[PDB]
Amino acid sequence: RECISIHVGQAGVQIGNACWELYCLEHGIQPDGQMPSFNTFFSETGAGKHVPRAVFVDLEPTVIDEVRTGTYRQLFHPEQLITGKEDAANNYARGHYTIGKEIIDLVLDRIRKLADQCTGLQGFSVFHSFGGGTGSGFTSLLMERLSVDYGKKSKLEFSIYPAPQVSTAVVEPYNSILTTHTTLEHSDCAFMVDNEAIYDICRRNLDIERPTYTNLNRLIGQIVSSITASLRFDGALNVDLTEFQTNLVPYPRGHFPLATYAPVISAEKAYHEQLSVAEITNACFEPANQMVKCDPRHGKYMACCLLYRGDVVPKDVNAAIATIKTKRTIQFVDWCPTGFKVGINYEPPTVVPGGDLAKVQRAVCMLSNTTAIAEAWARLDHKFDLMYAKRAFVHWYVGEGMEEGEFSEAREDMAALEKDYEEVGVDS
Amino acid sequence: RECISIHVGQAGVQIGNACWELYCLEHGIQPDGQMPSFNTFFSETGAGKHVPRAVFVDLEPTVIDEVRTGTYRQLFHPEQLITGKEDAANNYARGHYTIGKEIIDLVLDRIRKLADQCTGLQGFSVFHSFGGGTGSGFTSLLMERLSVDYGKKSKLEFSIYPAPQVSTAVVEPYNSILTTHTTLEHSDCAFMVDNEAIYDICRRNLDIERPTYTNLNRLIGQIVSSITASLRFDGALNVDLTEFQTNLVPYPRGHFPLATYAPVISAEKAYHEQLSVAEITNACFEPANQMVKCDPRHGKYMACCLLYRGDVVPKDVNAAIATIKTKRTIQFVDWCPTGFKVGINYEPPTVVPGGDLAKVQRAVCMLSNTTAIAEAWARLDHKFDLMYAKRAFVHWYVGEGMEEGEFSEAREDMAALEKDYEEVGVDS
Amino acid sequence: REIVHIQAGQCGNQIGAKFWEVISDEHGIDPTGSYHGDSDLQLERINVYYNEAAGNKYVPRAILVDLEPGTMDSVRSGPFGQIFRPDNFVFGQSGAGNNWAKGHYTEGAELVDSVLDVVRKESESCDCLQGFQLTHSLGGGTGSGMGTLLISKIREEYPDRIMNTFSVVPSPKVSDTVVEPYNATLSVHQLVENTDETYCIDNEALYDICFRTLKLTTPTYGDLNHLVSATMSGVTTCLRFPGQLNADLRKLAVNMVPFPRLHFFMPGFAPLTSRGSQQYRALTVPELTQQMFDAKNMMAACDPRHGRYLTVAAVFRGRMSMKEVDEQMLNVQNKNSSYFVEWIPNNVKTAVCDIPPRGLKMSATFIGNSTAIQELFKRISEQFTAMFRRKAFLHWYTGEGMDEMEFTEAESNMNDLVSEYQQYQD
Amino acid sequence: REIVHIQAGQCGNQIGAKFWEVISDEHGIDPTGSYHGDSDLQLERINVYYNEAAGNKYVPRAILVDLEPGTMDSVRSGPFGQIFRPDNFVFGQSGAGNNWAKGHYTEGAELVDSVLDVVRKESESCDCLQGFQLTHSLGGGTGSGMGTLLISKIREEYPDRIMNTFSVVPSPKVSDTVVEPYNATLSVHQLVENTDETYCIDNEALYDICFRTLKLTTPTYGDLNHLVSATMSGVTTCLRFPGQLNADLRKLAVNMVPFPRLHFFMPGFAPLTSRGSQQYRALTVPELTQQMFDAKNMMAACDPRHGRYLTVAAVFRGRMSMKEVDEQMLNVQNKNSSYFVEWIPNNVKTAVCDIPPRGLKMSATFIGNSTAIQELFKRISEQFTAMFRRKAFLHWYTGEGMDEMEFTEAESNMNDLVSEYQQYQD
Ligand SMILES: *OP(=O)(O)OP(=O)(O)OP(=O)(O)OC[C@H]1O[C@@H](n2cnc3c(=O)[nH]c(N)nc32)[C@H](O)[C@@H]1O
Ligand SMILES: *OP(=O)(O)OP(=O)(O)OP(=O)(O)OC[C@H]1O[C@@H](n2cnc3c(=O)[nH]c(N)nc32)[C@H](O)[C@@H]1O
Ligand SMILES: Nc1nc2c(ncn2[C@@H]2O[C@H](COP(=O)(O)OP(=O)(O)O)[C@@H](O)[C@H]2O)c(=O)[nH]1
Ligand SMILES: Nc1nc2c(ncn2[C@@H]2O[C@H](COP(=O)(O)OP(=O)(O)O)[C@@H](O)[C@H]2O)c(=O)[nH]1
Ligand SMILES: [Mg+2]
Ligand SMILES: [Mg+2]
Repeated sequence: RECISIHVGQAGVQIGNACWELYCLEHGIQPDGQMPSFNTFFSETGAGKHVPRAVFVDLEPTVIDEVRTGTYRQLFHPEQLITGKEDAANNYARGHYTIGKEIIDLVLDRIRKLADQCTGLQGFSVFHSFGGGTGSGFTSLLMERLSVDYGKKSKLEFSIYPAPQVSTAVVEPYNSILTTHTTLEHSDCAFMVDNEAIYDICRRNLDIERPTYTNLNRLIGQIVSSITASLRFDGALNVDLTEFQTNLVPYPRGHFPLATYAPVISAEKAYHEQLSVAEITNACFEPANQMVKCDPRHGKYMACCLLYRGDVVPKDVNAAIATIKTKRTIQFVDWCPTGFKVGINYEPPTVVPGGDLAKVQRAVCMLSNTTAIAEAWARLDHKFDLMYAKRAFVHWYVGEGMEEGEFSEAREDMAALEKDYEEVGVDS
Repeated sequence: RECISIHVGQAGVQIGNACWELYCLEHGIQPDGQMPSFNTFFSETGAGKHVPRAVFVDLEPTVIDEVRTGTYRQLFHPEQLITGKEDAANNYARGHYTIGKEIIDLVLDRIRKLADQCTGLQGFSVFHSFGGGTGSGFTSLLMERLSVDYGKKSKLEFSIYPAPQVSTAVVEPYNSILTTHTTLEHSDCAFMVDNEAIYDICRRNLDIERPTYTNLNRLIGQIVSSITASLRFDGALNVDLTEFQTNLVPYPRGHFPLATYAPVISAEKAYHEQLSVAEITNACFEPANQMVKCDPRHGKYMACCLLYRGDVVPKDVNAAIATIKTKRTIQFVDWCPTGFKVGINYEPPTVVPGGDLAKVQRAVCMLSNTTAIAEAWARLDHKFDLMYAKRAFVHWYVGEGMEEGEFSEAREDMAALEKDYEEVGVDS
Repeated sequence: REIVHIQAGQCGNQIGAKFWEVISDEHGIDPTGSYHGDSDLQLERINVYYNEAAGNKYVPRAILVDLEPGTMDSVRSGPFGQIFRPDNFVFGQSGAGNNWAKGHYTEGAELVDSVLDVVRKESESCDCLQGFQLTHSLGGGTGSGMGTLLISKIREEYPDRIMNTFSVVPSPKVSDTVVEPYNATLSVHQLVENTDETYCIDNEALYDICFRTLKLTTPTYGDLNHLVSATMSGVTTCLRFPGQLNADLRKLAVNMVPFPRLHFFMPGFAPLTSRGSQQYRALTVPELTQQMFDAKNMMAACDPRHGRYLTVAAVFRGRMSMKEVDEQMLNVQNKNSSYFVEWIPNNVKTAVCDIPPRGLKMSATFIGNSTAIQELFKRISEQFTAMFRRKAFLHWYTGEGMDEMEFTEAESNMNDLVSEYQQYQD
Repeated sequence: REIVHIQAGQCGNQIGAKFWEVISDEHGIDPTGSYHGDSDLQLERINVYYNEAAGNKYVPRAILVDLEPGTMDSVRSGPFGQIFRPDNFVFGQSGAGNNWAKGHYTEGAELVDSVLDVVRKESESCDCLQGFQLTHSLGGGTGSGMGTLLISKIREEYPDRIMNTFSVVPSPKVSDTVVEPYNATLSVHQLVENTDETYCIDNEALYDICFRTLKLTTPTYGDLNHLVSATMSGVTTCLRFPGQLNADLRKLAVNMVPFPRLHFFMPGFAPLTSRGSQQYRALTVPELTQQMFDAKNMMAACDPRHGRYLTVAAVFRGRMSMKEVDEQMLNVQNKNSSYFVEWIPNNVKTAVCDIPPRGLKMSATFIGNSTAIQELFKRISEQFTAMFRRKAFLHWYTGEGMDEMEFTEAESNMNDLVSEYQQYQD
């Protein structure tokens, strides 16, 4: 019943920092590993120290060093903290090939070591970003190997969705297009969120006009914990990760369920207001709490999964579902009946001490696969096209051995993906 | 039930220093010999002082003087400390013949004296190095006599395997080739380790980038103690040295089992990690803990012996064996069924105060005879060949009475040995 | 992971004098060589620029090169000239005289062998080089002349390392050497294809900034080279220190170069205003972005809104939100969409470091690659042609063996860069 | 176990003056003769070079030989000239005048009998000799001339002892005697086959090192002979003191000689740099190996990368890891594989001593046998031929009876060593 977390790149690792901090908060784990009390994620020592079963990869020493100098440096095993010396430079060509390919063997052997520590490997999940060099480059490299060795294990990916308006990486389209090509075909499911959309959540629901990544990742951590800690904890409907895959992936392509999370409420907003299960789920179908800037009303739904924490009575859930099925404007694709996975954990929602979110007594996470995602690809299509037509920055990949045909090909694979969304949109 | 240790050369003696230090650590033996408490190795005096039954030979006063001025100078009997005045000069021609042959008679008589002190001589073992003058020269000289007098006693040799990359002795190939010729035919079993491989162990498992020989020999001492102290101590399966020979040597040639040792773990690496018997043995079949730079996956196994310390339950061992037999990629030679010797001592593993290795509760030593050893010989073949073709340094042997034909012959004997490995590799 | 820096020419030597000063400031390293700081980070990544010599002495990984001992001596005479080891002072005797031919082609060429030997010694001293950086003037004899020669050999030895250089570009108004455009032309001919990237610094623009926004009436070159070092140090510290974004120089190079030949940069810097107004300034991300975008805060005498922007890098130092940075960069892209090139979606890229420059809460470095750069090339090329026809001072150059057809090709190559900027200006 | 040293010629006598000084430094022995040290090791192996005379007086086991009392007197007049007993001063009266014929063939020959008698007296005083060492110049009259004669007789008496010598090899630029190549040629003719090994010291190279890396502007021969003694003392102390590796001189000789006739060595030494940089140096094994490999740190005016390396010995003093040493030597072998000879696998051998030289943490001695050595022989042989044809100063030599056919054979023999280096250069 075990799983492995993999943190690649800054985004992967810094999100991971929040994630493991939250898992410590879930059980009262001390920075040194001492836990007085979740062995699905952790491995126990004779001292009662538990080791989070995870791998941290950075090709630049700095971020891992940040871990190594922080409080959780005692928690993590030195072998889990893997670092190279040089970067990918925002570039798949080095991340996947030239540079990252050198260290990956080590990385894999640490993974395999942990796989041998697992007794019942259920699977794993990889945290990264769609635009970066290691964030997406190296990441797909890893999938190429992991899908061989662990072909039957859960291969869930979580990635930051490139913001349409702000991006620090000029060749991000190129990176992301190459990842599509290689991840679609290897991964089982990839989830993503938009930091821009999140900012809007922070300013509207948390009332914060100063979000940093350390805020943004707390919110992400919430979502992740709902599906990682609480799915291993007790509930009414205990849903596994393999079950998630078995209940969220409808086609052999990928699919890309997007996150939505409600409650996201400031402490003051929690006052004077009573949420019910149904009210929280109402919020879950509002564009306003959509974690990716993509309009839910534009597309049609294919999948939807609702996962519940704390004070949730199935009775209320059932009523809530009835209304979301019938009251809303949620259009859905023919193919699908509304079999929405309901996970119901008794495990209460948790809050980070010193965080922004209010203590809540119940909480709902929503995953959804909508046809509007093709518009996200359309965004990438043109951004890629523009660059590629001019061949701007192309020498930074070509010099590492990339082929122009390959890039065209990858775009075409994306186009095919868009076409399949088109297909799904056609009802039948 | 007694045995004799023989330390020839610096390597032999300095390793011995660690070995006898460890035996003192095993029982609380004071530098003066006072032991408050293993008489298989030691001889008792009326003062309760025990004398380690061993002979120290150095043809240069210095190293023995190092012993004579250290703390263990009180432990060793002055007659055990034998020294000449001049060296072999890295050269078999002087070590075996011209110089060492003069003192050997004394040496033998001290050995014989100890043999007369033994009541039930089980056998003995010789510590040396394959490249040096006394380390290999004198050593084989000794075997020539010991195999006559003690023909039925255990003749186990332990030698440092010449590092393929670093060697301080330009005629080491020549020395080692001559030893092959003379040791193969006289000895029963020779074990060896590679200091380069060990460095990799120190830097990866102990996390030490500054190993000296005084570190390196502690690790060797660990391995040796597992087979020397703990085989005389109590266990479930008490395995003797003669039993070792009877369970490790398959052919009348020699054979050369290589050492592997797991656990080799730094204190911090021990934290947060729980080893089981099975996990330790998993480590034992990893190339990464192989004490000789030779790839275990290259060759095929012929013999394998696993010796256990501390908290080992046969129950777990059995399960571990099942998985190493079936899970691993360990190819093995037809001839052999998998009868791997399991020695199981209750005697716990011991750690040197101020050492690098973590306190462990259980430990496993592995001996193995793999066909990949022929590649080690191939290394020597070419190194020898190059020198010999040019006849570089040849005058340093010829002037002592060596014959060129002899050198050719010795190479040919090595070639024959390689051919026999070839033979074994052919399955039948 | 490490960088080697080589300074050359009187300009380069004096710029480096400020550069290294700043780097040691960043890490708390005393003018005499030892470390007396006070932050973990200060020593933690020191390796990129310093070798720790026995005694807790730090040796700047750089070579000081000239052909006149006196300049070298003046450098050595100040604080931080003592931190450099004698072995890093490589110099000859008798100038160059601001003559490319002497520097590159003939006499200075002779010295380069000894320089390179020391370079090799340092390349071995490093664990793993990230790259090399050189500081020099484009119109100078040793700055460009000898410096270029060195670059061609270093690149040859290390194709896989970053080769960049910062160079003083002849300002429209103050040329010193009559053939300064000639030397510059020749350096383009050699440098552009023998470098990964080059930065364009105009002293005239710098003098305008120092009075325009900084309102100063006494600067010297040391004050202006301070500003230069602010941009240079800005770039490498992030690479050195913990941040949020992507802090690798090579990755910067990858994101800023869309085409093998067009790698010229316009540095700019924020915040950068007089003390009076500091009581009336607010420190926000939009504040920095306002200063970064504004052409007057560029250190290059160009005008980015005249040309088109190919690539923009925004490097931030200090604690900022990701959101705010993302949004303001987007806004910039949006509002100045008329200057950006349509082929590159989201042409503004960012990098974020969490360590502020000593004394400031926040700061930002602007790096741009516009088409506007071509205007500098055009000015030089034109001036060159006139001189070319007359052979002004070319007897000095041809006297040292420089052939006019080589110069002819150099002229073409300048024109080629302009045409390629036009090819992507659209 | 013991060694006898004989010094001859003005050179040899002045070198030995520094050598013995150092040895006594190593053991804490006062200039007047008594032991005032402070380490157990200091007395423990003192036997190799000293006889303890009654009163706790130590007598250096060496003979000082010359044909002019005044040089001997000047040696005697300084500290450590008092430690030598009068019986170790063997000298005549009237020079040699830098004439081989006088030294070897005629007049100096007369003195040798008295020298040898004292040698015999000392050989009896030893328990067991390891060998003998002689210090001299190759182009000098007593240095080489008389010295060679002595060597041939000592070897005769003790075939089983190590016979080596260190000698000053005529530098390309500074010859003193017009027939210095003649004397050298004759010494090759005699020495090479009457010695186990000889070391090649070039004063010119030494003067370059002292200014090149040590940055010194005042050395004298005493300062350069200090460097010489550093290498000599480096070799024998290990043999004397506890170490890790294999510390026997004969074994060194065995590992360094692949062929009966090619036993010429290029000494080098590390660390060896000026104090300024000492604040910027790091002390690691690779650091020493960098200094050891570098040809500029060789004391012989040769270039090992021009020739091929037959054998290399790396001797280390002080605490070092075995791993590090092994790895760095391997790396050297790997990276400089183009210079090593393919016939000898793993041609770089090591020796390790745990005692550092007084005042240093670590040190290393480089001993090499390359083919590059032949270049020195070639220079001499050529110069010789010219002189040979003219008989320059040969009336002095033929006047003392030296025959030209003997010289002819000497010339051949020089050429033979070169051809044999070519035979193994491949
Ligand atoms: O450095 P390299 O390019 O080799 O690998 P990365 O770590 O992938 O590059 P980087 O440039 O940092 O990727 C940046 C992208 O990811 C977003 N991002 C960075 N750090 C983040 C964080 O802590 N939390 C979130 N939610 N997103 C983070 C950037 O916005 C950018 O798109
Ligand atoms: O001195 P002589 O050549 O006559 O005899 P030796 O003592 O065999 O010679 P030596 O040159 O010291 O042999 C060196 C070889 O053995 C390795 N070695 C030396 N000391 C060692 C030690 O304490 N521990 C180990 N593990 N290995 C040691 C050297 O690496 C070399 O190969
Ligand atoms: N910013 C700046 N420019 C300088 C400095 N010194 C000389 N320059 C510029 O460099 C050009 C002259 O070249 P110079 O450096 O004398 O050449 P060199 O010394 O012969 O290599 C002129 O355009 C100057 O404005 C300086 O310290 N700072
Ligand atoms: N290193 C060194 N060389 C010396 C010394 N004295 C003379 N020489 C060299 O020896 C050669 C001259 O021979 P010399 O010693 O005078 O001969 P001799 O005295 O007649 O035996 C010249 O090449 C000198 O450079 C010295 O003290 N040190
Ligand atoms: Mg990164
Ligand atoms: Mg020895």
